[PDB]
Amino acid sequence: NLQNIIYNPVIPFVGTIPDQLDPGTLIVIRGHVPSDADRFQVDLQNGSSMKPRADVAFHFNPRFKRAGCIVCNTLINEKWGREEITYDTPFKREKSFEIVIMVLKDKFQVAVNGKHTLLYGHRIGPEKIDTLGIYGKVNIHSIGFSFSSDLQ
Ligand code: NA
Repeated sequence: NLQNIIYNPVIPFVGTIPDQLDPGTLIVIRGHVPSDADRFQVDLQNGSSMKPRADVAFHFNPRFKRAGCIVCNTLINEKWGREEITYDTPFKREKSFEIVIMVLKDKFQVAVNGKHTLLYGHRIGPEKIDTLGIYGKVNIHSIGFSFSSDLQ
């Protein structure tokens, strides 16, 4: 089962991820998109500073204008790289969602609402990730984690 759970956080949320992001690690984020949303993002970061801004290994950015999309990217030394855009977005204003990010050796895999959504190859070594940030127009119900070290 998921552990290290956070309930109903204030957004923006910035929290230390409780263990290393080894292959098989799961980050599970349940929430809903508010009626007025333009975009939100989930960022897996190397550090927590907002200024100068911490590197973002994996930026997962649902956008809601027109037909919507999900933009993924990486921020290194305050510069964004090439966007990878997934156009068939499952997210909808006023609807709840579950995001499951799984770390693999060479990429992240993301499923939304129980269906595979996208892959994103590592551009920063995942061992450098220590922080989860959630920003923008989104209402988070819970955040939970699964690590290979979890006891039960
Ligand atoms: Na940003």
